[PDB]
Amino acid sequence: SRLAELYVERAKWLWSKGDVHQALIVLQKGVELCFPENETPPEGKNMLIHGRAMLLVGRFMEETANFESNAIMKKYKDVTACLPEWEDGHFYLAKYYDKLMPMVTDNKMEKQGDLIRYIVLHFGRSLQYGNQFIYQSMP
Amino acid sequence: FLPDHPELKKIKAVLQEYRDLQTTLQLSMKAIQHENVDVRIHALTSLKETLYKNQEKLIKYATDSETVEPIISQLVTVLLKGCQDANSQARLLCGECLGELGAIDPGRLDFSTTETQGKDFTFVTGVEDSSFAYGLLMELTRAYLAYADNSRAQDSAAYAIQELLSIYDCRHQLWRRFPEHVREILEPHLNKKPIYLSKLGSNFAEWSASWAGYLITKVRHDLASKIFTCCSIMMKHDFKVTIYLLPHILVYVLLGCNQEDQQEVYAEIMAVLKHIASDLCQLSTQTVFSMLDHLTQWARHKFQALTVDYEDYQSVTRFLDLIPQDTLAVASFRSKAYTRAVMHFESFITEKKQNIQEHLGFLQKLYAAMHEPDGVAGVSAIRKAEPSLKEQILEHESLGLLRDATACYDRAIQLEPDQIIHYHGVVKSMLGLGQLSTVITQVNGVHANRSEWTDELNTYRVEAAWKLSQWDLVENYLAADGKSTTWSVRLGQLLLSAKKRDITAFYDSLKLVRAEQIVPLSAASFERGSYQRGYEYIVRLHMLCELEHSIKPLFQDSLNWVARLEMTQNSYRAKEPILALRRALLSLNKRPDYNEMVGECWLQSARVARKAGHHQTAYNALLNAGESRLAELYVERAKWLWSKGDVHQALIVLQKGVELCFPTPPEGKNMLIHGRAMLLVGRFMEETANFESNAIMKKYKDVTACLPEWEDGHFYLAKYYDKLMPMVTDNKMEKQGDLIRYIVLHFGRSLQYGNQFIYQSMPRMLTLWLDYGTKAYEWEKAGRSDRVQMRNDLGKINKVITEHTNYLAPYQFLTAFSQLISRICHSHDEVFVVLMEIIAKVFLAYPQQAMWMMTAVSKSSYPMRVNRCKEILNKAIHMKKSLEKFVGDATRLTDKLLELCNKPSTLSMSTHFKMLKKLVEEATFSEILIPLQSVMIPTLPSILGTHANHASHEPFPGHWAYIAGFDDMVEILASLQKPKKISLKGSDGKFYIMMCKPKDDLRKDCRLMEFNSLINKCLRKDAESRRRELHIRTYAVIPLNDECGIIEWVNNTAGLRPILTKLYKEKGVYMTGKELRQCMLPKSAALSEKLKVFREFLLPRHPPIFHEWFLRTFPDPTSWYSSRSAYCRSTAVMSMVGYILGLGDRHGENILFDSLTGECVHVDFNCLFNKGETFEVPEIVPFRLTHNMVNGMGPMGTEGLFRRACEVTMRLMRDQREPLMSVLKTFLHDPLVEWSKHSKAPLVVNEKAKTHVLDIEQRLQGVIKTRNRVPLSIEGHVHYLIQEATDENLLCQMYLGWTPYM
Amino acid sequence: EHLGFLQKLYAAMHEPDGVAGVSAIRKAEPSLKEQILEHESLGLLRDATACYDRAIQLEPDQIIHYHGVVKSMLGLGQLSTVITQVNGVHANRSEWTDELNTYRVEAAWKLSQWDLVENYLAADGKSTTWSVRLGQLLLS
Ligand SMILES: Nc1ncnc2c1ncn2[C@@H]1O[C@H](COP(=O)(O)OP(=O)(O)OP(O)(O)=S)[C@@H](O)[C@H]1O
Repeated sequence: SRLAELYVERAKWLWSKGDVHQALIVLQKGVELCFPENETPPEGKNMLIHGRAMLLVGRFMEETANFESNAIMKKYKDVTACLPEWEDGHFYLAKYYDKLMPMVTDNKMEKQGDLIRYIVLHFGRSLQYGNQFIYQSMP
Repeated sequence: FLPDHPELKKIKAVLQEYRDLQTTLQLSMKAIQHENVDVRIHALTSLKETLYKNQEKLIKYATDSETVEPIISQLVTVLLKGCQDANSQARLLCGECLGELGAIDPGRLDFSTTETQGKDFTFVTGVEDSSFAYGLLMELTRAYLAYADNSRAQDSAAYAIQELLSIYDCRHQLWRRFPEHVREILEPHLNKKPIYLSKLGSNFAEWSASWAGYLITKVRHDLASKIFTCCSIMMKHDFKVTIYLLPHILVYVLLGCNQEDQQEVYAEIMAVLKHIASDLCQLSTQTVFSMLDHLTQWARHKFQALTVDYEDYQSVTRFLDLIPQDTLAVASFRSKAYTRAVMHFESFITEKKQNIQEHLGFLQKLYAAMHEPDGVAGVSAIRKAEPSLKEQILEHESLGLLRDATACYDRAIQLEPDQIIHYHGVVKSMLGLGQLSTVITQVNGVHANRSEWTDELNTYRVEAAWKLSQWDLVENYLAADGKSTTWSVRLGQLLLSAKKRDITAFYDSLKLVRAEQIVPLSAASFERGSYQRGYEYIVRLHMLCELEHSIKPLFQDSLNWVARLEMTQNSYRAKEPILALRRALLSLNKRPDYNEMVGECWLQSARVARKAGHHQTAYNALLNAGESRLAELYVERAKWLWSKGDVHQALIVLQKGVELCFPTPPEGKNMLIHGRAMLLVGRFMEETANFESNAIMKKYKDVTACLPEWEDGHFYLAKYYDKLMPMVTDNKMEKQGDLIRYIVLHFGRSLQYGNQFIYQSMPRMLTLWLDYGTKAYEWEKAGRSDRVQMRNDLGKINKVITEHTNYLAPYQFLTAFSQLISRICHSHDEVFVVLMEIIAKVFLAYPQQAMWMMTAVSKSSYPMRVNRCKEILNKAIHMKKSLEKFVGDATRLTDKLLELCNKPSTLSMSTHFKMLKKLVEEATFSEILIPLQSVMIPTLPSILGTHANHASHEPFPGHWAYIAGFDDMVEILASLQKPKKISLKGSDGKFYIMMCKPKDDLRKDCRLMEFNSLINKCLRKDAESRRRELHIRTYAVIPLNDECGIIEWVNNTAGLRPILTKLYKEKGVYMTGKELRQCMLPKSAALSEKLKVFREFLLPRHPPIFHEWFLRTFPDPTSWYSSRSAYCRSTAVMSMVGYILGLGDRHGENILFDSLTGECVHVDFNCLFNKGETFEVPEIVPFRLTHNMVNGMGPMGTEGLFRRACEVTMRLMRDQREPLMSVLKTFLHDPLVEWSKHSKAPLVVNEKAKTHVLDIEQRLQGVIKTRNRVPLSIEGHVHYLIQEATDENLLCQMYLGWTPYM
Repeated sequence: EHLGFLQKLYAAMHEPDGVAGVSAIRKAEPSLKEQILEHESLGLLRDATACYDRAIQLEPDQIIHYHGVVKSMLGLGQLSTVITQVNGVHANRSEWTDELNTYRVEAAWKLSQWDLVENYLAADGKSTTWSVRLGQLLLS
């Protein structure tokens, strides 16, 4: 595949390796493999793969000691954009939302809420998109 | 004149007119230098004998301190002057002597002092220069003189000799310039090219003769043409003369060029592109490049001036333009120019913008020539384009990861094979970690194929046979024999010779093996620091010398195989070779005990494997060897596996092994090993909540019981105790000292045995004791609980300290005791004051350490400290009448220093005050070595001897300078509160001006200096740091006054800001200081607006000149690459270490780069934890990264593989977390150091500084900390650090500071 | 005393978990062939390759011992490596050439080369050959 494809899977293998810096280098390489600046793919599966790479990047950001929450949200938005339908993009966004929700609360239940409502809507969309993350989303 | 004497009385008769083992060695070092090469060979034979005579004692001279022995340093000088002989035999004898010496760690070697490669430039414009005329005379001498002996050559030679005699008077200033002697007798006797190389030009000399006729016409000057005509007769007479003539002819061609000659120059480039004779043509192209460099030097002289010369420079530029640097790099790749080729490739990228991928394919070839540790893989990481599968296999080789993917390189060969050699590389992968079974299958596959590589595989099989130690394996070696042998295969042949029992005939074969080593040695000769690069090849030669000793035993100094391995610097690749050599030696021995020894050698290899990781490979190595089982040895193999993974699971297996080992009997080391296993269990206990800390303490007591004597067991127990004591308080504090005292007693026992690790731990333990004493004084003032009860614990601790002191060695305390003393002075005094008196006794032991302490005491009002100094002086008077007198002499020297500090182009302050000059003249003050950062550091106690290694070593060991006084007028650098620098003549007579600047504190710099180079000592120890082979510069400041700190100026120091100003001047681009003022930033600048304005101004302000600066720094293309490597050493991990501290923020003007190799320096980085950054503007990048500076370091790619390696080095520094923690605690601890910026405290502290120490621990963690919430990776952190320097916005946030457009 | 029966018992079980328990249970660590049985329970090819190499270094009297190293080559799954192992094996097994040839034939199935298939096809083995005999049917 011209797209990273199995090489993108190799970046997942790098995640299996567990070295974030190597994984980050792989993530940049994967974006490059679809294009130096790849557009979301016209093929739905290729676009979904690009979204999956964005989800992997969000996991990498969570691994990173320093990450931008807005940047993670933008990657999540891009994943949602590649497939509104795909369960994985919504599920990754829901996981990002939960981390965002603890920060939004800032240790206060009252502070959390508008963000929580957006997260709940994303969780419902993710459950509709796929049942595989749906059981976790339902709890 | 002095020579080794057969008869002692004849030497004695010479000796009385001329006027213990080390002195003999000093005579030997003079002996090693030889007036006559034949005389040197006799000396070399004597030197090899002297080393043998030294025997174990020579090893004892070699080992005594962790710091390399000075006597070894004379020996190290002997190695520099050792096997470098034009005669092969002379070099071989020197090499044999080096083998008896064995291989010093490159990190261990301290000889960076010698000027070595650096020298005043040889190049001169020529013809006007006497040396160019001397060079023509040198060309006339030797082969032209041999040509003069031939009659046909002689008529041309005589005409040239007569022309040379007409050109230059034989006399007598010219005669004084001339070597004369036999040459003077010769002087009296004297009184764009297709045709070139191809066809008639043939092997260079014919081409040169055709070129010379064109050149004489081409040169504008009649005199240059006349010189060319004289050269042309000489060029016909000698091919070597023609080559010398061609560089001069090229300079004449540069001075005047015909348009046809310019086409001929293009033709010569085409001939170089078209290019034995081809190697000579490649050498001729290199000579043409060298002539171009000489032309560039002439162009630089033209550039230095301010017309026609500029037009000539433009014509040279046009010739350079006609040449294509990328084509030259491709020719250079054929040339195997390597770093010189890389510089041409870098020039091509500079010359014309290129696709990064297009540059990358050439770069990948360049990386292979470089043999860089990153190699192709570092280039690949820089590359944005995914590697070709063959390129990826090359990248895997560049990684040299080995292990997994060795098969993958074979798999690419499986998909298609174009090279038998590529298959052979797969076969090397098949050998993997020395696997015999894989080799046997490979050998059968190799046999079915017919290839030169298949024969090489048979040679590899012979190496496997050497591992086998099998007579049948020797028969396979015989099958290899009668076929060309690789040098490793030749080593296998030497093993075959051991089976042969050839003896002296085998030794002659060994001499042939030595000759192959000599070819490596010819590769070894090079610019300074080449020896560290060639040290591994030298180690293979050292292994051959050990094999020769083994051969002598078979035919039948201490030469322990283990001792030789310890002396050698240790690297994971180096260890694997050393283990193979040790295995071979065990294999050669037929002893059953030798077979048990071979298993022990495999175990030693396993310890090397633990250093090399590759734990599965190491387990494979244990399987490959095994037998001679040791319960501790099996446990150690399990422990290395445990460290890689499942350490607790391995520990449970280790406990079962311990049960097998012990039902009793210590059994020597094995009982100590059982204690070590208990220490590993204690680490496991810390790891597991189920493991009980009190139980672990009981285990620690048991480990102490197994060996009372071992320092390590006590030290480990003390470290466990210290963690336990903090845990027992659980932040309770309050009562703590009695528990701390039990931990201190374990630390003291560990200190009494002594350890290299122990000395760092002991300083931390002493610091903890000092903190406890301060706490007790505070408690007594508080009245909290019982002041007396706290005092009683403190008194018991003081009594323990006195007992510890008797065990303690002042040399063993070394630098740490002095650093502790500035922190040590306290208002409470009393028992702490008594501890200070013990510190004073250590101060008495080294005068220089006391002198440094005195200067700090002088700056402080130190009314209590001066009284303590007076008590120390009374102790010094008790120690010697002279010791008290020396302190008075030191005080007088300090007063002279104070006058220099006041500093009321070059100013004659010494002329201005008679007393300061008189004091310098007076010998009454004790002679003082000029302060050095190295001089300040104490010589390390030897790792090999736990106790008294420091005592045998100088507590600090260096040649000691005696002040010669200072010149009456010394030029002083001018600045507000400017430091004034004057140089005292050295006992050596080298003089360095040292300048003390108001608003600069020498003591604060000294505390930074003391932390500095702790890593450098660690780097010499680290294999990776040795692979970097990069020194870390240490600033030295010795000014007693707090207000002014005086540091001798570094030679070749360049301000980064000053260099940038010079670069702007070289560009001729002009930016007004007022124009920079004209650019305006709102204090509340929009972050986007400020960055956008900054970027536009920056791009115009600083097109990068860094690459040009690097080219100026080294003339050689290879030399420039070495300077680039020095730049890679510069900043990088050292910049990262400052970033991890968070303290520095050095001004770009403050930063200094050495002129010869460019080395990064940080000056007056007062801010700690970015206190300065917090003030005013704050800069995100940990280390300033000017874009132009980054581009010059980058060459083709700004990002540095060496910089990535530096981040790994920083991770190694993180690995020594405890040493770093002790240093951080010390910086806060010293009274002279200010945690938060001594009349106030005759006997600073920052709450933020304590938080900063927690931040430093966070830096060791590598956790971002700044990011909200939040998982730390050192490699990711290094990438983040590169990103922080990279961002324009981070530059926008910074105000002033580097203030650099690029 | 029970362990010797147990090692046989573990083999009958053909269960890794039972084998792992036996290894923990034994007072003395398994070595050589006993270590090799432990390696099969461990399931790690690199350890197995080392174990096979160590066993070969002590002695090389077993075609099966060579076969276990070949199994490690199968774990490597590199066609060039598998061929290299096969060539070495054919010379080494003068008594039983091609005993691991069927293993090589499975490698040939991995090779997916008809000519590679032909060399295996030329070889004749009185064995079921497991999947590889099916591969021989695949070969035409
Ligand atoms: N080897 C050296 N030669 C000359 N000046 C030096 C050297 N090392 C440090 N300096 C400092 O250079 C200063 C002269 O001004 P610059 O070269 O612009 O640097 P600076 O920023 O003032 O340097 P500091 O004082 O070290 S922050 C003096 O204040 C010196 O302290």
